Amino acid sequence: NSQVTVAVRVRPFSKREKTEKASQVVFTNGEEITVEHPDMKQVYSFIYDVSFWSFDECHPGYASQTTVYETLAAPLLDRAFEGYNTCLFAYGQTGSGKSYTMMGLNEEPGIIPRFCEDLFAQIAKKQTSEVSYHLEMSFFEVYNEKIHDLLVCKGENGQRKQPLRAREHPVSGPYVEGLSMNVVSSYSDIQSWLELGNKQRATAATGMNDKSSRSHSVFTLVMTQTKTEVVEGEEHDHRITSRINLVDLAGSERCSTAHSSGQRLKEGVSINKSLLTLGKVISALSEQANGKRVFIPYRESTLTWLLKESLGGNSKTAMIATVSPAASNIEETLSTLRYATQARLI
Amino acid sequence: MRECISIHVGQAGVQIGNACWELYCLEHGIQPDGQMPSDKTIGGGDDSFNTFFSETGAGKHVPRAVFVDLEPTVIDEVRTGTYRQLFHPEQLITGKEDAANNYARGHYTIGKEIIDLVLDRIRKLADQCTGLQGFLVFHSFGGGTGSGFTSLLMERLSVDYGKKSKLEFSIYPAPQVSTAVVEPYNSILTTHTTLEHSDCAFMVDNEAIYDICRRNLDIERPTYTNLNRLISQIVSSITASLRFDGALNVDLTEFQTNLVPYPRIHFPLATYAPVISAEKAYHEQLSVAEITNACFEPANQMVKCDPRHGKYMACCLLYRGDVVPKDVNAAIATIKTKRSIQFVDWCPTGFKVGINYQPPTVVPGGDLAKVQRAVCMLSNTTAIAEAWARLDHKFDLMYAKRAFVHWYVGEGMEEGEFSEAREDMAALEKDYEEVGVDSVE
Amino acid sequence: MREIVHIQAGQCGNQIGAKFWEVISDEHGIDPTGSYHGDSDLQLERINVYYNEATGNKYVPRAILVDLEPGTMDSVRSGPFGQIFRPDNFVFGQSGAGNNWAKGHYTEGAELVDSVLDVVRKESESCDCLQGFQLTHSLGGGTGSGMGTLLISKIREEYPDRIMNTFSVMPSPKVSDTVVEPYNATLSVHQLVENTDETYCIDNEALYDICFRTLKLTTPTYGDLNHLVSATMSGVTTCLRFPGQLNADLRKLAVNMVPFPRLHFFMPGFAPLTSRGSQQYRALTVPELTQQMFDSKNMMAACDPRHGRYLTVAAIFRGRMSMKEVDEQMLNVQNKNSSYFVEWIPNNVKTAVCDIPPRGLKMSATFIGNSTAIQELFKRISEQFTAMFRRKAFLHWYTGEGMDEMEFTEAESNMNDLVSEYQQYQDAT
Ligand SMILES: CC(=O)O[C@H]1C(=O)[C@@]2(C)[C@H]([C@H](OC(=O)c3ccccc3)[C@]3(O)C[C@H](OC(=O)[C@H](O)[C@@H](NC(=O)c4ccccc4)c4ccccc4)C(C)=C1C3(C)C)[C@]1(OC(C)=O)CO[C@@H]1C[C@@H]2O
Ligand SMILES: Nc1nc2c(ncn2[C@@H]2O[C@H](COP(=O)(O)OP(=O)(O)OP(=O)(O)O)[C@@H](O)[C@H]2O)c(=O)[nH]1
Ligand SMILES: Nc1ncnc2c1ncn2[C@@H]1O[C@H](COP(=O)(O)OP(=O)(O)NP(=O)(O)O)[C@@H](O)[C@H]1O
Ligand SMILES: Nc1nc2c(ncn2[C@@H]2O[C@H](COP(=O)(O)OP(=O)(O)O)[C@@H](O)[C@H]2O)c(=O)[nH]1
Ligand SMILES: [Mg+2]
Repeated sequence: NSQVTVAVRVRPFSKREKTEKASQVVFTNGEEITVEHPDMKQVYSFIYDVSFWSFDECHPGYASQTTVYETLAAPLLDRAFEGYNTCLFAYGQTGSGKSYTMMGLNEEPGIIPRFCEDLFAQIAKKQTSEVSYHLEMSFFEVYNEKIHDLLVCKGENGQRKQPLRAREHPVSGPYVEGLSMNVVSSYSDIQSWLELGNKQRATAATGMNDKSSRSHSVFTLVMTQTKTEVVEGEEHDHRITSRINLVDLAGSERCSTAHSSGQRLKEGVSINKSLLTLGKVISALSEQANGKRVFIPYRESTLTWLLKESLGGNSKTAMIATVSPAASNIEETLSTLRYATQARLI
Repeated sequence: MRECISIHVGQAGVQIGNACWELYCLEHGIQPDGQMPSDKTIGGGDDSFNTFFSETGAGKHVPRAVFVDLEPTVIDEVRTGTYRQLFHPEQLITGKEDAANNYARGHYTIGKEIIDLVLDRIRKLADQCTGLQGFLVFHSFGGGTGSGFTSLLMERLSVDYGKKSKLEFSIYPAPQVSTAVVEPYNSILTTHTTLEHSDCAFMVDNEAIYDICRRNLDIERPTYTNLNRLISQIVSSITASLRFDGALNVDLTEFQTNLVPYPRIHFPLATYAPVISAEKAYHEQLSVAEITNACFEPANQMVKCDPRHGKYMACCLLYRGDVVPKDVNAAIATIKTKRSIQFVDWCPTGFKVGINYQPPTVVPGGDLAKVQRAVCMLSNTTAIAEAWARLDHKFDLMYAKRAFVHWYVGEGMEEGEFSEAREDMAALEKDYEEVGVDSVE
Repeated sequence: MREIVHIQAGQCGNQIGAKFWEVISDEHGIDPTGSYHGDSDLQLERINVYYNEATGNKYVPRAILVDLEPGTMDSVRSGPFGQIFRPDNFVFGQSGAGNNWAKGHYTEGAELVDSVLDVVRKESESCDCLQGFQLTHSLGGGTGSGMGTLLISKIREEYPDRIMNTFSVMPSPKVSDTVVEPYNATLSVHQLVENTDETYCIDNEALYDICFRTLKLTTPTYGDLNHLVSATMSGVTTCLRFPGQLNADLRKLAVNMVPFPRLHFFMPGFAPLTSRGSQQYRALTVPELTQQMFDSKNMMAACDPRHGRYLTVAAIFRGRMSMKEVDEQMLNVQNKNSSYFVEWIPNNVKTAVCDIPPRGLKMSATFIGNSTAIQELFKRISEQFTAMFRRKAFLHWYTGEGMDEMEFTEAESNMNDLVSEYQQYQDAT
């Protein structure tokens, strides 16, 4: 009953690497993405529900930010007004195109802006006084299986990361106890709040990059829809709520190669264990789509537990994998593609 | 001089190591305290050969071997036993905790904190050598140390020493018998790392040796000692051409040129035919024509694979004792006449031979008989491709459900290290199908 | 030097431990004064796992006794092997729990956990390495259930990369001994499903049946029942403190027996039990133990595996024995009884052998099993729970100590969400 949609995007060569003469490794024949290197006798193929070829502007299948939205994220706002919940995952590795496909640039905007603007500018054509709309917004992170609010200011003292608790409400579903939920009227408010949040998000320096994310960041939008129908009296007799989760995940971080010790290793293991649970849950939702009695392991990791009511039932789930085409990044791209395959193995 | 360093990794490697050193001391005349009475008997003679032991001025003979475990239990029996005054007391134990059947704890987490100390003694051992040949690595697949620690060590030794023979003696997993639920993972992940770095990997299975100890020797309650004592003779046959004299010597650098066509297809087998009790030692001629035929029958392989489901690529034959070469040529002619024993079209020769004059030695307290002649056979077949599939098929099931993966991720691994290791073994299945194809031109 | 820290909470845990030390000291040779009076040398080589040195070659164990009332503590000290306990480790208080989980988890246990963590920290930093912990307690009261679970929650935060075993004594199906077993057990499963790595479910009706129709005892008192649990405890930790041809620590079994992180509730067992008259009519061999260890009349879980399937099993043997026998028999079990085993695990058996057996026998064995049949224990509690929770019967004694109804439904669902994780692996297709 629930439909998972995996989409995979390839970035184009950097300016730093178009001059350094990196060797292209990922190709496509339109449908399937193939990975080849001259050294190997073997070439691996990957067929996905959607491939967004962004390598060469002169392609007959180029995928700009106006296409990755219209093909993937736009059918998720079309479903939120029906009164059902949505999830959108962003997986990759540092240098893949995750923060460019999600948020974007000053004049080349990703999914969050093209989604929020298409939300607020799509209810202002059906905002009567009979039907109304209220939007609230939360933004938290999972770091070592511990929830943290990012929109709360620190002070002048020691550790100011206050851990919160995930409880299970009997009727609605799981929720965090003590999370700042803020009300929003425009896109600019979301922009200010997110800009305030991504400076508190956990980041450490590793061999891959100066600033690698070490936490699963979760951005929520709760939408209420109050309708007034005549039941012979006063009319307030309707409200259906819809939840929109957009989540930026962390990378796998092979701890074999990066000789990690201490908190990084710790962090690494945590992220590796969450990605293992998430993958399993995503692959247990696909079996239901075909049809089979199956059990979803939601209470194995906190992220899959907070989003139980946005992953199963009448809910739509999207997943954008990002991969680099360079030969220096070939064990990371392969791991990304192998992780995306098990999601959709229909 | 002709020198070899032995490394015993984990419980299996170390226990097999014990067996091997009890056999090495008796052939040469070394008492367990490291002394030789021949020093008094005849002056100026080499019996405790410098290939396996280093000498002092006090007339001691200290073995060129290193034992490593991660738990102190198995190596604390060598310090508190008969052979305590023989080994250099730097027997590496990383006590703290072992790998507990996890490849990851033997590779990175607990596998580190001890490898540098292992390679330091391996440098001190090689610097004492006046030109060494290679390394003998005894470990088992399936255990967390035998797989992980070995795969890490093999990769460092590939940088430090480089163009040296790295021969492995490993206990491969049985298809039915097993002592763990994670032998498939710990095998497929060891192969991915110990295939670009090994030079030859001799395999033995416990189930194959149980059936021998039952059928051939009439033992229906065998233990690991009666199992290690054959593994001792197989290593002694390989290592005899460096220690003892003979007509056709066969050094260690010859195997990898004889039995390894391609750099990924280097997984030969082993068998030791005259496995006889004292009661059936009589009623038997024990000639080359009987033994060599006994090395080619499935009921006397030390690995549980039917070679009639495949084709032999190469076969070394290392004879010990009173053996004339003509009796080998006639035997190989007979083996080539038969249609069951089938070879590739790209190897008509397919036979390397070595002969050494020194017969085996009978251990006191053994189930093996005294013999005037003994034979080994180190073969390369495609039938091994029917075992690597089984270990893969098991891997295909659990990893479908992602079982016993949390335990690996929890000690510094990825989900993609399994897919990358499982995809490398699906290529090694296609190569063994390529080599068996009829050639054309 | 692997080291175990042994906490013991409540009457059940304290009596079982008092019998367990009587058992281990016999295994190493220590007397009630703390002095070694043994015969062999292997008794002292690895004695660190359970004891610490003292002045005059005396050995003091790592016991952390806990109780909310002093009555059970006084009995251990005024007993046979009570002078082998550091008096600063009898951490207790007044104002008992009242068979109430709240009093032992929020009111009268929170004011004492900070004094148990002192002895934990002092007995753990005085240890070169540490394989983990192990607790003995009961999911039928408030002290063992409440003040035990909290200690686990507070040890995982401190020592997360170490083992937390728990030799728990679960409720019984037919006849109860407390009227608030369902609540006090569900609210502990809620804290033993997220914070532990090995949980060994023991039930007392199974031990009565063992004492009755396997041992032929007509007056089985609790000392005889703990004599059985002390045997299993001894068996899990035999290959750390003695040598063998195939060794198995705690983590080795946890890595074999736990496919998914939540299903770590096992059903233990011990062989041989021979009833003093059939001692001279039985053979001391491997198959005679393997047939007794897989029979449902010898397990301590009160759950028939024939109503379920094995996911993994373990066999810790003790004695000079052949490995071929073990491998062959454990293959025959899977071959003959494939319906009682899972298909997506090819080999469900883990084997271990130790060379030094229990002082009076030539061979001993110990059995651990992960079966779906464990759901029968939980599926019953949730049937009792919801029968008493629909009417809010005994709840004001829980809300009056600082709890909410939302903390009950939470515990009600997880357990159910655990049964579905077991019933997923029950039928063949
Ligand atoms: C002639 C002979 O073999 O005597 C046996 C004996 O006859 C039987 C009945 C013993 C006897 O067991 C019991 O009587 C008993 C009763 C209730 C609950 C548990 C045991 C025995 O008492 C028990 C005792 O076992 C031991 O001594 C072990 O060391 C045992 N520890 C203790 O008993 C012990 C308890 C408190 C203080 C000091 C030692 C042990 C078992 C497992 C792991 C570690 C230790 C033994 C061999 C016997 C007797 C004495 C008759 C058996 O017990 C065990 C665990 O081995 C029951 O079946 C076995 C073997 C025999 O059949
Ligand atoms: N022939 C033989 N096989 C053994 C022996 N000991 C263990 N094995 C086999 O080796 C495998 C288990 O490996 P171990 O050697 O116990 O593992 P390890 O390397 O110590 O690793 P961990 O204990 O997991 O850290 C099983 O297949 C055992 O049957 C032995 O003495 N002889
Ligand atoms: N389709 C595309 N077209 C043009 N440039 C692209 C495209 N996709 C990605 N890029 C480039 O990719 C860059 C992303 O680099 P960067 O800002 O470091 O991401 P990142 O932070 O390393 N990934 P992450 O840390 O996981 O959020 C941007 O500067 C873009 O110029
Ligand atoms: N096996 C065993 N069980 C016991 C013993 N004493 C109490 N119990 C069990 O423990 C449960 C009661 O728990 P209790 O020990 O009173 O909890 P506490 O008061 O908080 O410590 C009952 O189900 C009893 O069967 C004992 O000595 N041995
Ligand atoms: Mg070991």
